[PDB]
Amino acid sequence: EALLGVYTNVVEFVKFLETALAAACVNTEFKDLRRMIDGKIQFKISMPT
Amino acid sequence: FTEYAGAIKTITSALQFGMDALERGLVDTVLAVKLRHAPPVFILKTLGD
Repeated sequence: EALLGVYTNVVEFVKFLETALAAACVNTEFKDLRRMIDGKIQFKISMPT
Repeated sequence: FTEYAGAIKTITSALQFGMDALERGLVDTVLAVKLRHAPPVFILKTLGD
């Protein structure tokens, strides 16, 4: 006797580019995290008087 | 050539620091002149009547 089960779908959430959280983060996609150790950003501020 | 043109950019940014920190001296003293001839309201208001 062959039977058949009843399974529901996984509740889907669309990826956050439709959310307005993208304003809080500019998003550059990155190709190898196991290859970067410590990225950095350098500022140079000239200051008038 | 990338050191000659890497230090001429220092002195122009020390010349642009020259003039555009003197232009405060207009805006400093002219604001300072108007405050030297500045009676407050509770003095001038009854005299203006």
